[PDB]
Amino acid sequence: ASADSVRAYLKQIGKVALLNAEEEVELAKRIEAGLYATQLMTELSERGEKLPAAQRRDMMWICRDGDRAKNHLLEANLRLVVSLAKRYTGRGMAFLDLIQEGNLGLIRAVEKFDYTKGYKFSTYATWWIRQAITRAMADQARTIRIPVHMVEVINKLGRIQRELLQDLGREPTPEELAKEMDITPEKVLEIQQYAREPISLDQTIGDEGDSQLGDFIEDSEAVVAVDAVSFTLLQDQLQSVLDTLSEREAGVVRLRFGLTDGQPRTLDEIGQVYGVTRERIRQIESKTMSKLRHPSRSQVLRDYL
Amino acid sequence: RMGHIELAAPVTHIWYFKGVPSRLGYLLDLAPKDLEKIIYFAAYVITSVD
Amino acid sequence: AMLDVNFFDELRIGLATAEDIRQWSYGEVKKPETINYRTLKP
Amino acid sequence: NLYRELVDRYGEYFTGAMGAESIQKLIENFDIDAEAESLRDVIRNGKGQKKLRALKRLKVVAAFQQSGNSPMGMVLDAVPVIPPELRPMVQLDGGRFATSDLNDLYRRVINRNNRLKRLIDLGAPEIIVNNEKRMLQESVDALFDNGRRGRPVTGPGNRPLKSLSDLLKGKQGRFRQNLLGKRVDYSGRSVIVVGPQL
Amino acid sequence: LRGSRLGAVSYETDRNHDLAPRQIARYRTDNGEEFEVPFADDAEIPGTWLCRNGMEGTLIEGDLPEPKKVKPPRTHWDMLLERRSIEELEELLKERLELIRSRRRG
Amino acid sequence: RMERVVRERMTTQDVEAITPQTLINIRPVVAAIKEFFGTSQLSQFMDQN
Repeated sequence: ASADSVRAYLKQIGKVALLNAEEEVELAKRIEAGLYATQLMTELSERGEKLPAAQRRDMMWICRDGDRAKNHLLEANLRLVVSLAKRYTGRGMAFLDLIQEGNLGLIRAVEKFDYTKGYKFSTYATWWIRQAITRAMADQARTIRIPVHMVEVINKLGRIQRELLQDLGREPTPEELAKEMDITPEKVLEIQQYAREPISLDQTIGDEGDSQLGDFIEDSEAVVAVDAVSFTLLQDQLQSVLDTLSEREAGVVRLRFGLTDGQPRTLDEIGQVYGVTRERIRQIESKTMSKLRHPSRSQVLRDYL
Repeated sequence: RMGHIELAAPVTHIWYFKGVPSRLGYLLDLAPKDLEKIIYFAAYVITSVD
Repeated sequence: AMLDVNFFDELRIGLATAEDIRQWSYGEVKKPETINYRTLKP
Repeated sequence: NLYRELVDRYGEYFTGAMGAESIQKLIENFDIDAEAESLRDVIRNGKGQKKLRALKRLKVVAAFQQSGNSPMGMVLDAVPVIPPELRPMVQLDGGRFATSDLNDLYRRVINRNNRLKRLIDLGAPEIIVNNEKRMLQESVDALFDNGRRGRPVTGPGNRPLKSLSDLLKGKQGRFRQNLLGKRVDYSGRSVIVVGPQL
Repeated sequence: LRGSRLGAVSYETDRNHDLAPRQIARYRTDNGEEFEVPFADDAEIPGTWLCRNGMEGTLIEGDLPEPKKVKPPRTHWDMLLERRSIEELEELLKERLELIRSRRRG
Repeated sequence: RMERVVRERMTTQDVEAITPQTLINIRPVVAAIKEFFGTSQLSQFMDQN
């Protein structure tokens, strides 16, 4: 089978021989020389030079040799990436994705780099690789993406609550944790509420594998059937009652409450389209409302409310 | 309404390849285990020659 | 289809080409984000 | 290693590649017609095991020939995303969200595709790019079926996930379930008694 | 348990007659495919748009209102050039130059 | 499980400084007993009609 891509990868990365500070200095010098060489080739390419054949040929050799050295060092330290990444499994992301993100962090560490400080590569890279793995595990782990500042404070709360659970024996209280972390209890509660892991709708709530949670969740947003027909009836009854009003009255009501287009017109607009003052509109409004409050045309529409 | 994802590199199915019998395996005239080394990046392939 | 009837008279399966795919889609997802953590909007 | 020495001394005279793009080309340079005629010749004149192996191959090749479907459908370029509501993110009262486990698989594929794009832009060594292409392929395969081509992709409680196939296979797929029986409105039940008067 | 996708529902007749008139706008993608985008009449039509294909597409109408290019992502060259000076990489380049050309003349 | 954790921590912990209070983790025992009495096939509600 050999289906384990973990193995398909480890047996692959066990090939390239491991290097030392001596070869590291040589490699870094070659990489830097190549990057400088390609920078100058780009500079002299623009508006520039009909280069000598030997000079041009071997500076291209340097340009490619720098990439060879870069890739050689990357292959050399893949093993280091694995050794640093193994410790962040058992939770969240999967091992392979972590290895790839740690590889990205390693590209960053070798890129943004220096050797004149006279330090073995791992010292500096370890920091970057750890940072990259943590960055990935923070962003691309939880389904609902929670950003990294919130993630770090979540982890600090988790550590404090756990350690003080063991220290106290009893579970810490929200004020105990709020005082410890020098934050407020409502913030403690908010963070705890943000640590909740979305359960899966795919779970055998029954003992045998036939009953799923998704088959017992009333959707409290569906059409109530009776509510929709009731709204249609309300539309009809209200339309009739308003038609009992006079033309001016029916118009003012419909426009004032947007029964004709869904746009609620206000007093100034209504007075403008009727060519009167808004005080007159408000008076017609009050008169009409009082007329409708009369039980004759009121009790018909009471039930809908 | 549906979406799509523009992939940066091609990818192959799992139904017309691994499911017995390998429909692709017959199609290109290769055994299943042999192809399981070609479409999981563990063996080169020459595409043409003169 | 998008608009359906009860006159359905033939259900025809067949593998789909990517040319048919980028003409189905009404957009393209590119970010692995489900719903905002704070406002709970997509 | 041999391939490298062969290329950098014989860079002309041929093209050779690795992976899903090279097989895309293979299907591109596969002629169903000629192969089909050869298979007809074999099944017509061959014998024994060769004839039968041609038969089974002859089946699928003519199947593609008669469908005129150009097997490219096996190399899956741009990948379609199922509508959001069929994979609901219901919020059970109390803030506990409820995924559908197709969210998680889709997220995995999208993460790996994004990272692959990134690595391609950087120009990582062939090791990393090929590993990430392998992981894309693995996750697309997982989404279209979980439990095939290796151990199941699992999650909390080491429960295997629910790929699209596990929604359309076995006894819990639509094709062996609610497409058999449906709860109905305007219904009731009760215990029965005998009426010797009706 | 009772839950519902965070959202809302409306109960209003879908009148197909009295609406706000639309105005279909064309947005060419880089490959050149056209993707209709209905807009309202009194509506400032943007020059560019994210189309149905997913790549940025400009109006078929001639606007070309400046690319609005951004600063490039920090490159490996940027991360190297700060800690090290040009003339300082010069001597290393000449060391490699003499190395490889000594191989050449050999 | 407790023993596994205890010995791992003991190895990481420095000598001449530690004590069974600092070695024993009592989370596993509580977790096991809880997952037994609750959430188990063989711990059923007493049917008492």
